[PDB]
Amino acid sequence: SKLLQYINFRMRVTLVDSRQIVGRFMAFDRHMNLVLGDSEEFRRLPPKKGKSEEEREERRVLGLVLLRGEEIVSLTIEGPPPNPGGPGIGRAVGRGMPA
Amino acid sequence: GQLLTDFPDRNYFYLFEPQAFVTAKSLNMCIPGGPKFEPLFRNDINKLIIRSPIRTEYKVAFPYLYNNRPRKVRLSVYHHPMSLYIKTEDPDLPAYYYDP
Amino acid sequence: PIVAPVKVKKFETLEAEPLRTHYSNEFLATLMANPELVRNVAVVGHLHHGKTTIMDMFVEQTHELRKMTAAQQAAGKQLRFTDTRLDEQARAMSIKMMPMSLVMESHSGKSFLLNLLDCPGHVNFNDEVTAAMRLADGVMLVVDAAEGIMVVTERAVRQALQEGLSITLMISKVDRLITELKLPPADAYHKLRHTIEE
Amino acid sequence: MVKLVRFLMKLANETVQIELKNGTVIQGTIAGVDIAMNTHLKAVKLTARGKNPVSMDHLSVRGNNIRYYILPDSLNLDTLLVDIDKPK
Amino acid sequence: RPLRFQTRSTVKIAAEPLNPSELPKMVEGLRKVSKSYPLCSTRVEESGEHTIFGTGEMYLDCLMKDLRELYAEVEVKVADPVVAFCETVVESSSLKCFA
Amino acid sequence: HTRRAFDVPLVNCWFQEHCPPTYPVKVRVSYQKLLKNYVLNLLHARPPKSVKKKYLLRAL
Amino acid sequence: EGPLCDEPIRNVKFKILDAAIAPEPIHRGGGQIIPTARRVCYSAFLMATPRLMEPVYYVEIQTPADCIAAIYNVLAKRRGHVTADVPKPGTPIFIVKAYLPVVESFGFETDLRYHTQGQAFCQSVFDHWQVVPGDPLDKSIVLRPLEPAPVQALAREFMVKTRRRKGMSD
Amino acid sequence: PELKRFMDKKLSITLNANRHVSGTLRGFDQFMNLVLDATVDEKLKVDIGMVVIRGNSIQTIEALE
Amino acid sequence: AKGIGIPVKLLHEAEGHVVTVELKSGEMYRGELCDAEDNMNCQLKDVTATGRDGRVTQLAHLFIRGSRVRFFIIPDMLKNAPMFKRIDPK
RNA sequence: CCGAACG
RNA sequence: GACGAGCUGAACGCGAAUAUCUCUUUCGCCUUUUACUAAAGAGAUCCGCGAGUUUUGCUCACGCAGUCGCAUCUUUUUGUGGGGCU
Ligand SMILES: Nc1nc2c(ncn2[C@@H]2O[C@H](COP(=O)(O)OP(=O)(O)OP(=O)(O)O)[C@@H](O)[C@H]2O)c(=O)[nH]1
Ligand SMILES: [Mg+2]
Ligand SMILES: [Mg+2]
Repeated sequence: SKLLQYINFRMRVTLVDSRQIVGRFMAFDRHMNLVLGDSEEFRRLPPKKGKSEEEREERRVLGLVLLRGEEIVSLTIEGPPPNPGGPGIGRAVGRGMPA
Repeated sequence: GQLLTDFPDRNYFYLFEPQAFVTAKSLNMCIPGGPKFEPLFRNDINKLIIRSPIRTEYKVAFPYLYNNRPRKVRLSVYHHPMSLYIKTEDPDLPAYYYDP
Repeated sequence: PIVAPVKVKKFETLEAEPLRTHYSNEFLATLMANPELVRNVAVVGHLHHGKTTIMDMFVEQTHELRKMTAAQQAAGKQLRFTDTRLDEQARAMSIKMMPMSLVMESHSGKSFLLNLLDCPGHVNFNDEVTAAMRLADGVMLVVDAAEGIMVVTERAVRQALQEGLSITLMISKVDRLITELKLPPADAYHKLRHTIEE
Repeated sequence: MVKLVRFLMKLANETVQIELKNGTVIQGTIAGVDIAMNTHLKAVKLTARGKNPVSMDHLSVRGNNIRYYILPDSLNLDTLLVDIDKPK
Repeated sequence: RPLRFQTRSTVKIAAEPLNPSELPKMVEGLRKVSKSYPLCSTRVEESGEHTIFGTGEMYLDCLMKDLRELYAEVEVKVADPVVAFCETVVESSSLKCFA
Repeated sequence: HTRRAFDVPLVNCWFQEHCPPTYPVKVRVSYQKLLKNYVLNLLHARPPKSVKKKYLLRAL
Repeated sequence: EGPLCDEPIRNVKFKILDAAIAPEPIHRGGGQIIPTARRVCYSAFLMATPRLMEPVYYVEIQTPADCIAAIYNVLAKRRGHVTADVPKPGTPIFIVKAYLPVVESFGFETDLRYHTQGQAFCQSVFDHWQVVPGDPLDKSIVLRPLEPAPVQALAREFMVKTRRRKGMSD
Repeated sequence: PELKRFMDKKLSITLNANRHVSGTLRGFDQFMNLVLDATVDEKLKVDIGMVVIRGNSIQTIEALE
Repeated sequence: AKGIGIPVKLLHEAEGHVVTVELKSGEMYRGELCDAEDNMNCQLKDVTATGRDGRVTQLAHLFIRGSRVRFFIIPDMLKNAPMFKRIDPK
């Protein structure tokens, strides 16, 4: 798979119930199982008019999580992965002169 | 084979391997069918008991138990496990066979 | 000497850095901190019946020591990992029991940390045995397929039941059935069955 | 070996659309489809149910939650339709 | 509870360091021998000599080897080996003995 | 590996397959001396050290 | 310790029948009877026909049929009781049960290998005690230095040389 | 399967659409069909006798012991 | 074994620890997993049930069908599995 | 064990 | 995601074969020295030996090639849908 290009790369997951999971990639199974390090659940609360959609999505911290593909719907990238000497000598020598 | 005459086991030479002879020379005592070696270096009766003689295969089979002043020796009579192989003779019997 | 030589004090010469294994340091550090993935086992048998070599095969499958093996079959001797003291070595004998816990694999893929304690099997070293046996709650009795039961086997078996242990049978050296004795497969079944029955 | 995932895995570098099971819309380029119908897309924009579009440099979508594919109008279908009966 | 062996140190040997000038390290050797050999037993008599107690041939053999090279480095003369004699009754005494 | 023909000992087995009691005295003495040198060349082969070669006939 | 060899007293009953005690505690501390208790032990056992005891190695000898006889031969020289010679099921080796005393085990594995050319290999473990033959306190036999005594004089000279080493008179 | 460790034990088996049946186990399959003795519907308070439940008809099982 | 992907053997080596189980229904299950299946059916003990309404309940044992389960929460201690380290670039 | 040179 | 026989060079290293020499000592031959004996040690040498690319000398040989940038019944990719309450 090309998600071998994607282990250690931080990623976000959508569930069928539309809950959000953000963690970093460790190991993947054929069944679309995933291993999320440093995972946290962003669950979308309904948008109460007068507030930004971006500023109150409920974050829970799950820790290390593993994801069963059956309810795995969509995956995206979130960010980057988090963080002869040779036979030469030089010696001082005058230059010889012919006279 | 007729020149080899027959095979050796690691078995047979329990006091005939080199180690036998190292223990031999280090104690100035030599196997009965074993060779000579001149010295490397150069006891109360009422209180000490003899029920059987300290023999030379004895001091040769445990050099530090049975000998005062043993030195320069490698190890002693340690035995290889017994070998339950006997020459199958005739090529007609099965490869795998019970020995009587 | 008047100037005493500064000698390598050749007692039992080990290696100068923790070796390469198929697991990490912190992986074993993990598997230690929870009792449900650790098994303590002493390994006992008669003299020579395969104990040291089985421990060595474990080492060979769970570590990184191949060029060691090349040095072994080039020099003409088979490896003895737990027989470390180069005087216990040169007698082809385990002299004093030595411990080792290896992170080994299950069929489930769940790695268990197994504390195997390679013991001497020669009778006059039973002392070592009891130590390891009061150390470990389980025991592996390695009885060699060829010669059946011997003294130290069943004496360590009494040691094993007296200290209330999980006794586990390892029929070692099955190839001596095939190659030395050449007993057919059926008589091999009879002999193996008879050894576990004994 | 079904005919149709046999057809779908040759959609490599196809700039196509996708409908999800719950009603999300995705327009992007197929970098790969595999035997499980799971697709990894490039040059993507995903627009959720009632949501603003958000663009993705790359995207992964499970074969099972796929509702359907919208293929290019420029498609030589009968090119990719041959060989589907061929076992390799 | 201490180790309750199956075996007993039934064999005994005498030990006299060839040089008495090194009987301390000798016993320290013996002492350090009493370090590594669970069945090793060091016993001093009215005779004053240190008798050492082992299972038999190989155990006393290798304890004498490690005493010679591992701990003391003092080479020691060991007499002929001899074992421990218990003292039993045949049938009960015919008179009651007082003290 | 192939050996040098004179490296190969051909009477070594006669020191392993051990003496039958049928050995005249001279043959027993000679067997004993041969088996002594045998166990000795076995044992104390002092591996000297690897100072590096000349190869006379290659140079010549 | 005990009186015969100051080696452990075994298989001995000490029955208290009488103690005429002084009534007040200071007449009957440890310093008054601890020697006296040891002296009553010494005396009460001494006149009870006291006998000496050996350890007996449980000797198990695996051996081919080729060597059975020499097994018996050397242990017969060393007073060992062979218990049986069980033919091993499935192999051509016979296990051999024997009881050979630990005294008589001195150099035994060696000589057993030596008169068998080594096809046999035996093991010995401590098995039990049993009584040294003869009369251990005896004087009716005045014995040889440097030569072994017969069966009839063992128990005698054995505790004798015991005492002589341990620092006691005969 | 670990259902083997449950043999002949009183259980609480939850099923699809929030249903509980509680009965001493009698046996299971590879498809995790379950046969129960003296099973009780915890909704309507009815002991429903010996039952078989389907595999995907098993959300969870708890052991009251 | 041959054929089996890494994360389920992760689940297996998680044996003997206390973990968390989220199923597709949304309730949380914290307990000591005894052992689990190829099909992610698992048995925990010392079970804390966190229902959809915050309900906290005590269950002695739990057998969880895997295709009922959404994800697992596992100690980062065990994220030191030999797969994790071995695959790792360093 | 065991033989050559020299003085 | 992939290919050697023979020689001389490699620079690193001592399965089973072992002879000679030097030195420091003891011992024995014993008039002396060589030439020796046999013990202890400490040192050399010889005759050989294995792997890495260096190619010299093929007299062999090659490129749509063996390999490329798990495939529908209760346990997995053929999901239980629909609505609506704070
Ligand atoms: N035929 C055969 N010989 C084996 C086998 N395993 C080990 N051996 C041999 O048996 C010898 C003795 O086994 P060891 O490895 O010493 O095992 P041990 O029984 O612990 O021996 P001690 O160390 O004396 O206790 C080894 O040197 C091997 O040659 C086996 O499977 N078959
Ligand atoms: Mg002159
Ligand atoms: Mg002159």
